[PDB]
Amino acid sequence: MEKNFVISDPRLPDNPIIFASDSFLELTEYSREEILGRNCRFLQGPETDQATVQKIRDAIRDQREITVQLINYTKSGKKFWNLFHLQPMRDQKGELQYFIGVQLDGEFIPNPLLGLD
Ligand SMILES: Cc1cc2nc3c(=O)[nH]c(=O)nc-3n(C[C@H](O)[C@H](O)[C@H](O)COP(=O)(O)O)c2cc1C
Repeated sequence: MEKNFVISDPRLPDNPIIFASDSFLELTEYSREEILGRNCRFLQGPETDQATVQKIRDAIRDQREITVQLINYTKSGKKFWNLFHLQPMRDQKGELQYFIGVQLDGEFIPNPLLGLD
């Protein structure tokens, strides 16, 4: 099955991407070489709701799983709705090791209802 995902290392400065799936690269139109080491906020742009970005920032702080829908942009500037699922990954001793972020492309939640959040 097709899997859009990236893995970040929160033990390195500003939670850089250390792995991006082929499907993620195809969705976003970026090369692997040009996004390794980036914070995944590079997918955001003007239309991205900063209230939703705050919800992600809080979930990362608390190391809790969250799903949000927000506007992201391809390399060529095409807007897409991203239903984004964040999962903390802990080592055998319960210490945070990675985050994995899974992206589903689509306006799953209609914008008019999303706006009631
Ligand atoms: C593993 C992982 C994957 C992420 N994937 C996305 C994404 O696909 N789209 C997006 O807008 N933000 C994504 N983010 C969120 C941003 O990297 C960042 O955490 C968010 O914008 C909140 O922090 P900031 O206020 O410092 O930007 C992801 C974060 C992590 C840790």
